[PDB]
Amino acid sequence: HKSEVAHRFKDLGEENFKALVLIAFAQYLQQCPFEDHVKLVNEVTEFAKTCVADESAENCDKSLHTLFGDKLCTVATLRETYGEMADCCAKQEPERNECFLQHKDDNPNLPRLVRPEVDVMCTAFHDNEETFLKKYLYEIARRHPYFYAPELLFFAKRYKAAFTECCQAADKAACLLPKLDELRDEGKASSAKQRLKCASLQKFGERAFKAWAVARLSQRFPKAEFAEVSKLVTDLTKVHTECCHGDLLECADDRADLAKYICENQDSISSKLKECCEKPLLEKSHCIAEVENDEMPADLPSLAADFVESKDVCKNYAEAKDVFLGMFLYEYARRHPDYSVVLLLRLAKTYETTLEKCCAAADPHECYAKVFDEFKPLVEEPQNLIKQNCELFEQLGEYKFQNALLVRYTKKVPQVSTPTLVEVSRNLGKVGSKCCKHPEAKRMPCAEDYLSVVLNQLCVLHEKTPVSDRVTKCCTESLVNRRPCFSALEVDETYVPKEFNAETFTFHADICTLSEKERQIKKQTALVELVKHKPKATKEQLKAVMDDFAAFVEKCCKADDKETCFAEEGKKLVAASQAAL
Ligand SMILES: CCCCCCCCCCCCCCCC(=O)O
Ligand SMILES: CCCCCCCCCCCCCCCC(=O)O
Ligand SMILES: CCCCCCCCCCCCCCCC(=O)O
Repeated sequence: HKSEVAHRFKDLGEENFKALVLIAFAQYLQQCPFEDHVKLVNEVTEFAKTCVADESAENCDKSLHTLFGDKLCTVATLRETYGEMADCCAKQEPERNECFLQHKDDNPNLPRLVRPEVDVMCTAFHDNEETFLKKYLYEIARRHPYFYAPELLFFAKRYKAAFTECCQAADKAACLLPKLDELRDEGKASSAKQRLKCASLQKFGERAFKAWAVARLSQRFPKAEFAEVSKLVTDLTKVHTECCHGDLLECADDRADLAKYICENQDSISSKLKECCEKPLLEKSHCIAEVENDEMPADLPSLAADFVESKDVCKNYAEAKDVFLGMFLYEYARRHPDYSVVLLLRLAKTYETTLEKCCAAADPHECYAKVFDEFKPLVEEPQNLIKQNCELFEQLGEYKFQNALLVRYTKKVPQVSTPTLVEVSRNLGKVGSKCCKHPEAKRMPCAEDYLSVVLNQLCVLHEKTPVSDRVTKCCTESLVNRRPCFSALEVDETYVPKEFNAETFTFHADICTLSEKERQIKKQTALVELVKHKPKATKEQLKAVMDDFAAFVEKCCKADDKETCFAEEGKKLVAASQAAL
C-alpha cells in the first residue's frame, strides 16, 4: 500500500467512501453549505480514483491525514468563517492534525431539526433519493461532530431501509413513524453511550474501565481463557483511549486491527463469531461488539475452591492484586450473563475489600470463609427491584406505570423542573416495556444498558442546571454505585409546598384535539405540578383525583358544546379536589 487513499477506497467501495468523507468533512466544516461538501466530496473521490488507476500518480503517496488537512485549508472562507481553526493551516503535519482536533466545536449554534411530514419525506426520497439522504446525513453529522462516522453511516442505512419499505405502502405514516421513533432513540442513545465511555475513562481511570471490560467480555466469551480475555481488554483500553482522543482515522484503524485479530483467533474466543467475521471491513467491528453471549462450558465448578477454600488465596492475591481480582471477575462473570456488569463489579469490589482486611489479620482463612454470604444481598437488591417494578408494570399498562413513576420521583426530588420529571419518567416507562418483556435471566443486563443511558443524560442536565445536593451526589458518585444511590433517595421532607396556580390546573378544549402523545404530556405535567402543590398527598387520594379527571375530560370530549363544559366542570374539579385533599 504505497497510497493510503487508494487502498481504503478499494476496501469500502465508492458508495461507503463518499458518505464517510461527507460525514468526516461535515463534522469539521459545520457551517459551510451542503453544496460545498458535495463539491469537496466529488473532488476527493475524483482524486481517489486517480490513485486506484495509478498508485504512483501525483500526491497519491500522501497519507490520509495530509490529504484531509490540505483539503480543509483549500476552503476559501476558512479565516472568515472559522477563525482560530484557520491558524492550524500554518503548521507542520505532526502539529496541524492535532490542532484541527482541538478546534472542532461540540454542540454548535444550529437550529434543532424539525422532522418534516410523512408525505413530503416520501416524495423527497422518491424525487431525488441520494440528495435527500446525504443532505440529512450532512444535517445530522454537523450537529453531532463527535459521533463516530461509520456508526452514523450504519444508522443512515437503517433510515434508508425504513423509507424503502414504508413509502411503498398505501397508508405510509402508520408504518413509518414508529420506525423513525426507534431510530431517534437508538441513535441518540448511541451518541450518549459514546459520550459515557470517554468521560469515565477520564473521570474514573483506566483500571475501572478494564474491570468493566473484563466483566463484559467474560460474559460474552465464557469459553475463552483468562489469558485471551486479558489480551482482548488490554487492546480495547488502548482502542477507546485512542478513540476518545477523537482522531477518526486513528480510531478506525485501531478498531479494524482488533476486529481482524478477533477473526483470526476465533477458535480461541467464541463460536458465535462466524457471521460477523465474514462481514465487510466496515461492518465487522460493529458486528463483533453486538454479538450474543456464547454458551458457558457445561462442566463448571464452584468458585469456592480457588477464591475462598484454598490456601494460597492471600499469597496469590498479594503476588498481583489486580490480576487475581481480574481472574475472580472473569470466573464470576462467565457463570453469570444474567447479571449486569455493574453488579459484578460490586461483587469484585466486595471480595477486594475483604482481602485488604482479611489478608492482614493474624488469621485470614476464617476472616473470609464467609465472603460469599456478602454477595447474597448485593445480588438480590437489583433482582427484587426488577421483580417489583415489572410486576407493577404488569398491573398498570405502560402509561399508568409512567404516572406511578411520576408521583414516585416527584416526591423524592420535587425541586426538579416539571419538564425534566416528565421526560425522565416517560423514558423510564419504555425501559419498563422492553426489559420486563424479557425472561428473568436476561432482565438485569437490559435495564443496566438503558438506565446508564437515562441516568447519564439526567446527570448533565443537572451539572448544567443544578438543584439538589442529593442528585449531585449520585452523579459525582462511582458508576458502580450511581444507580443504588438513586434507588436510595427517599421523599424530600425539606420541601416547602409550592404556591397554588389555576392556569396550571386550567384545561381548554385543545386536550380533545391533541394526539395521545401530547394528551399524555399535558395530563402528566399537571400530575407533577399537582404533587408539587400538595407533596404530602396519599395515593388513595391521588387515585380519586385522577379518577374524577378521567371522567371530567371524557365528559367534555363527549358532550355537545365542548369548551363551556371544560370551564364549567373544570371549576368543579379544582375546588372538589382542593377539599378532597
Ligand atoms: C483524504 C480523504 C478524506 C478522509 C477519508 C475519510 C475518513 C473516514 C474514516 C472511516 C473509517 C472506517 C473504517 C471502519 C473501521 C472499523 O470500525 O472497523
Ligand atoms: C486485567 C485486570 C483489569 C482490572 C482488574 C481489577 C478488578 C477490579 C475489581 C474492583 C472493581 C473496581 C471498580 C472501580 C471503582 C473503584 O473502586 O474506585
Ligand atoms: C436534573 C436532574 C433531575 C433529577 C430527577 C431525578 C429522577 C429520578 C430518576 C431515577 C432513575 C434511576 C432508577 C432508580 C430505580 C429505583 O427506583 O429503585
